[PDB]
Amino acid sequence: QSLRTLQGHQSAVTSLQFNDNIVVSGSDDSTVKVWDIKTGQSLRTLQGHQSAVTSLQFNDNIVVSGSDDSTVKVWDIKTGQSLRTLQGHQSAVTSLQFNDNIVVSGSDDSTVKVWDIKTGQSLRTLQGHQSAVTSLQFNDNIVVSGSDDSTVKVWDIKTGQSLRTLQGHQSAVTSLQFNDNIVVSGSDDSTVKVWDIKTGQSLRTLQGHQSAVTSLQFNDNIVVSGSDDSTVKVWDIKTGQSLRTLQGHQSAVTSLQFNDNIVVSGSDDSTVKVWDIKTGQSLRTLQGHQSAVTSLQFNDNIVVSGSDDSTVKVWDIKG
Repeated sequence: QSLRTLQGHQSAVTSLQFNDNIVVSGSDDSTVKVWDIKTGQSLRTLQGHQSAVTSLQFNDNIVVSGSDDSTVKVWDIKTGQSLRTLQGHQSAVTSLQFNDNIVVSGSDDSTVKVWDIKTGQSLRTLQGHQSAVTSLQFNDNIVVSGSDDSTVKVWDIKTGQSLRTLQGHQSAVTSLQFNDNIVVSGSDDSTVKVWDIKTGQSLRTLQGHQSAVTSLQFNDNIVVSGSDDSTVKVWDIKTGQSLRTLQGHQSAVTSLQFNDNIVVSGSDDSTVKVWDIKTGQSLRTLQGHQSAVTSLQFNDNIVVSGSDDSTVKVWDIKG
């Protein structure tokens, strides 16, 4: 059942995150909105970007947002005030991640930038990709970036040096995750690849989707991938074998998340589906959005979805 509909953005929701009773959403209308999940009402609107918001992350103190206007902005989540604009990228910011030390952003300009979050200054520019950076993740030592140039690169965050270049996809990398010595990447070439970060070599290629891979998540046992072919697939990460194809969506799967009980997927067909991961069967379809679902997050018995219809919805996972 739909619990709340968060109305107020004037164009498509591109990105969202939620934590306890706060939802933060980014939109093509160039704003970020902060919402109270209890009453489904807007708390404040973060105004200042000059084009679409593509990406965001927030914590207890701040929101960090990336835009088509080529900036990253740091905001105070409680006052709504813009604190710092990180200027430097020459084209749209597509992805970002931050912690207490650094902001890391990827851009259509083919670079990844590392910014000192405390001083608000650029620390280094990671140069080497030949086309747009689409996706990134970092930890302690390492940034991992995926690109329209069909490669994944692994970088030394402290020196800016390229450590590994993961070559093998035949088209753009759309999505990636890494954990310990494993990178998993999804591509427009319709495959997922599993890579060894130690040697920068591919471990196996997960073949089976009939169109681009848009999204993935993995754990110790399995990879779950969503595709333009409208399916989600569950794979064994060690054998590379397809285990289950989740069929039901009527158009491209744009987003997904899973745990030990369920897979939750969002689609261009305007629905969110909840699947029993153990039985491989659909449990329910969340109907109500009037256009494509672009983004989702779930936590315990709550799903939050963003849509091209300009709303965010909050759903009861078990009903």
